[PDB]
Amino acid sequence: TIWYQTNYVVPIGAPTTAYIVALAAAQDNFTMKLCKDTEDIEQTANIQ
Amino acid sequence: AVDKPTRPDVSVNRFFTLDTKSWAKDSKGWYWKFPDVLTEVGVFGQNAQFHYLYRSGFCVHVQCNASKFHQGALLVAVLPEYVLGTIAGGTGNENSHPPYATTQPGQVGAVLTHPYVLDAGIPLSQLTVCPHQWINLRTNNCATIIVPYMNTVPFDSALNHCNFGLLVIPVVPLDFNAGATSEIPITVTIAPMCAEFAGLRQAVKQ
Amino acid sequence: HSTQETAIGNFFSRAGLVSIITMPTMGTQNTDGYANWDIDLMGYAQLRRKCELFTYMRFDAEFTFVVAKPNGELVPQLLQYMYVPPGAPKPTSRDSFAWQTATNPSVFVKMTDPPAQVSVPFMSPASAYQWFYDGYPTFGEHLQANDLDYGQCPNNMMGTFSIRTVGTKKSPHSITLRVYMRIKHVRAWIPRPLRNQPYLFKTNPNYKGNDIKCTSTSRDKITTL
Ligand SMILES: CCCCCCCCCCCCC/C=C/[C@H](O)[C@H](N)CO
Repeated sequence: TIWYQTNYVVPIGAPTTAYIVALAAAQDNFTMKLCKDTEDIEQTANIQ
Repeated sequence: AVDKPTRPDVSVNRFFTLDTKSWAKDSKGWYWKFPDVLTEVGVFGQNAQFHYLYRSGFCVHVQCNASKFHQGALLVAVLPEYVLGTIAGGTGNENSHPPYATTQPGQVGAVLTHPYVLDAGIPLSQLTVCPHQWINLRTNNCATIIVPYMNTVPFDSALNHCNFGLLVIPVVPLDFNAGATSEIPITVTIAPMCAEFAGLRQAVKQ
Repeated sequence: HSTQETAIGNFFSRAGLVSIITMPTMGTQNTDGYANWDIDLMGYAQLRRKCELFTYMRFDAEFTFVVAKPNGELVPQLLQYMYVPPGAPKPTSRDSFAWQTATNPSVFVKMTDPPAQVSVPFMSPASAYQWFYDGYPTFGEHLQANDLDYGQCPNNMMGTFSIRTVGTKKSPHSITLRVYMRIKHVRAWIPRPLRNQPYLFKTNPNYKGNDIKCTSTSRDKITTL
């Protein structure tokens, strides 16, 4: 969860609405195992 | 004390963020009473109710954000043994004491009435004799003060005795022209340091 | 230039007036021949302003008891001093059992003799005297009627002081006592601002709300001296 701590303070002449980009990754201790199929590819028809 | 004290390092000592105080031009400032703020919050507050003896150090941190078009100054000071006075109706012939709501504001805090005397009858210009830090919105928007345990006794009851107060006083009123953002928050986060509890007992609220 | 004068040793050490006690012959109070005075040093303003520089203070006290008739003259009258620790019997009369001086210290002096001097050690159970106590001495809830306990340090009440004239019959001469104290072997901590407002009550630092005295004088213009 991300929370507003103080406020968004802006001078006069600058936009009052900003956008925040979020990035995500792993670390050196990240480990996976037990390969399997995913849900992200589907065939409802042949590939022409 | 002949008892062997507990040292819950991780569940006790951590940064505790409090509510934000909206600044206004006529704002007189606020004050908190330690360690009465954290008595209702987290593991620190629960073990304080089950233990009669209390000793810890504190970490004071204040947050006030502003832009380059904002000009203001805040005075964050630590006054040990801060006692609240009373105007006595203004005449001076009446004997009255402040209630438990003002002397024990709790987590939300309380607001000053006459910041010149700090309701102690003492000048505000002499407040810098005690440890203090200035927050100037053109340079430093934050403040950090490390206050150790100061008392005539090694251990003391956390519920009744308040060690020191915290004063955030807008000495120089913040000025901004029309069109600028008028909402300026003041965030105060605090943390205990080196806490020792003793005299495990029943549940005692106040 | 030596700094010995501005040190806390010479500034805290000298005599000052902490108490005024009278035993008039006619009146509604002390005319019974004895006086029971609970010990409070804050009824006096100027030495109070000196002790409020610092929060915690540890020291020893030397006392001086001056006796004279309210008009200033003297009579050959013998007086009795006694110190009553907390829990010790307080005298109900001049012939009372408490003045019999069994285990309680006592001082005998006349009005023609020089003032009496005694030395009082540090009797507080804590490490130092606490002038400003933030909290309550009592547990449980505190209502508006129980708010009197605020600003009260239980370690600051060290006993009660009492005086009487010797003998069973009433003494025809009035007596006025002036108690003095010299602070020595002093240790200090936690400086505090000096109070700029007039005193009101002994137990708590109340200030008059209608008029707030400015700590500095005022002038007509900032650019003109
Ligand atoms: C033989 C008679 C000796 C009489 C001894 C009387 C003891 C008086 C000691 C005074 C030393 C300071 C005690 C406390 C001072 C202030 O009143 C306290 N802070 C009260 O709050």
